[PDB]
Amino acid sequence: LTPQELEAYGISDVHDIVYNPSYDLLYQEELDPSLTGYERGVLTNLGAVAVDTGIFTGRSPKDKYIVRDDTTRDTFWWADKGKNDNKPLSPETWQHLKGLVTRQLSGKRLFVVDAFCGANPDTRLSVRFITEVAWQAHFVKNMFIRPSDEELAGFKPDFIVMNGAKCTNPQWKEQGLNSENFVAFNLTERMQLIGGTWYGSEMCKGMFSMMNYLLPLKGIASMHCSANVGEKGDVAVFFGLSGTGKTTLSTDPKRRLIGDDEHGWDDDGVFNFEGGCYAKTIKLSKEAEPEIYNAIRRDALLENVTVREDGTIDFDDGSKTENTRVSYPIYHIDNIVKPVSKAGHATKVIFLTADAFGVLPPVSRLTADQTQYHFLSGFTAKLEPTPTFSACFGAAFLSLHPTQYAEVLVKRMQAAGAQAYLVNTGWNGTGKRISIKDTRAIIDAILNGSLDNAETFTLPMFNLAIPTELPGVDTKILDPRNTYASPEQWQEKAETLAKLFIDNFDKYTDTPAGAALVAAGPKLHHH
Ligand SMILES: Nc1ncnc2c1ncn2[C@@H]1O[C@H](COP(=O)(O)OP(=O)(O)OP(=O)(O)O)[C@@H](O)[C@H]1O
Ligand SMILES: [Mg+2]
Ligand SMILES: [Mn+2]
Ligand SMILES: [Xe]
Repeated sequence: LTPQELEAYGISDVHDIVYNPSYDLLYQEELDPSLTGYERGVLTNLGAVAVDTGIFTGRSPKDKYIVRDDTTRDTFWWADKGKNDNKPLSPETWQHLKGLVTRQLSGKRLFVVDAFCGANPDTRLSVRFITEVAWQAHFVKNMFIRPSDEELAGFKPDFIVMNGAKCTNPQWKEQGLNSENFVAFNLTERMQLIGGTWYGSEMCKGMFSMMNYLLPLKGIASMHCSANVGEKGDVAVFFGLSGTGKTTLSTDPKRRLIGDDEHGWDDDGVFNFEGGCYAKTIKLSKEAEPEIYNAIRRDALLENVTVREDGTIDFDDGSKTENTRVSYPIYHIDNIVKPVSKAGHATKVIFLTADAFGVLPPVSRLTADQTQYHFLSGFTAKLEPTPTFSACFGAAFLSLHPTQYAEVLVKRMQAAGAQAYLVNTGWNGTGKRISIKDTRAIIDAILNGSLDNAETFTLPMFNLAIPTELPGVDTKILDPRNTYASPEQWQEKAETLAKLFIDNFDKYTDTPAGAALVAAGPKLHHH
């Protein structure tokens, strides 16, 4: 608000302050014909501005650091103490990084965006974002919850995010850091600092990481999931790692969207942390994903897409990155929950995975113990298939130990009588990905209760119950062995994958409860 207020954060000599920039002002800022470099936007024929995020086209987990002090020492899940990105940082080194950012933002025109993280007043964070790049302010205006005029009048930040993308750290070698870039958090000062990377989602996932610290410590599940609700009031959540289908599949014309990536689950039900959605656009098909496509219009913000001279978008071009994205406020989707993005208790819990090994079934109904086993496992794979095991389908954002997320999620699911399903949105023996059309039909059958009491057969080794039939889907692909020339091709790959699961899960077996969950995992006692 005032330059004296900004000085309290360490930022000096600010000549122009743009508080709560409007969408109209951000549009004209991005398209200012005198901008240079990665600040510049271009207007597409869809009416949305597109930007280039620079050398970073994704988050940088290797540059993530958390100050280790008496607030975080005994509560945080530290990288140096299972695998995670919560690397410890000294208070002294933090002060050096803070000097870099605050000096970079001193003497600049700054955008200040006030917003909320969390749909519920009783648990939301009030966050103040400070940046010198208009499209970064636009990103957080889209992705966080935009306060009302009454809420702005009494706004009191709980957390400050200072984005110094244009600065770098010359001392990183002597400070033992990964690179000249940094994404750093201090829970004593309640601040996030960013240097070197311009990428906007460091701010979203920085605050998600903070919600992931606070909410489970007070009994509230904090979840990397999309969520929607049917006309009957039945709520579903969709967990999964990146590219597995949370945004694609939750944006469903038969359902009201609650949110697409970050939710809590408290005594009243499931609630969104965010005010927008962050869709993948590589090979985007208007026919397959019409709601996402039709959200790409003025006030959406396209990232890293190829824009031709005539202003048309080549959505198929990944030569800068396969991670092309668009952010938009959530009301760019027609059928959403409003005026607050929340609903009741989830009764369907769907774990999405993209299995590049071609082993897992398109749909399995999970036992209670299998639900815990596969939630802690957090599997997906990419094309030679390369596995990722990321606890809770989102280990990059966990600030507490994985079992603390599992414990509170189990409590919420048991109290609501929820049923869980494992859905392979990836590959089978055809070497092709299951179609969006078939996957949507599988989701329909989960959501309408088709599968809750359906007859099943059991997949060997993983011991997964698979429905014998499903409306709208070719029965043949329900059994993953059927898309190989022989069940023998499937067995070889299944044993490889089972061994990966078993090795990965070992770390959890030093508690009685974790040891007991081994029996719910894949079983392999030869080779
Ligand atoms: N059968 C399928 N189901 C879901 N998505 C599919 C399928 N086949 C291809 N896709 C594509 O896979 C990608 C799914 O990405 P999506 O944006 O839903 O990931 P996400 O789970 O939301 O990840 P993030 O957490 O990174 O946002 C999209 O590009 C989508 O078009
Ligand atoms: Mg998504
Ligand atoms: Mn995500
Ligand atoms: Xe779980």
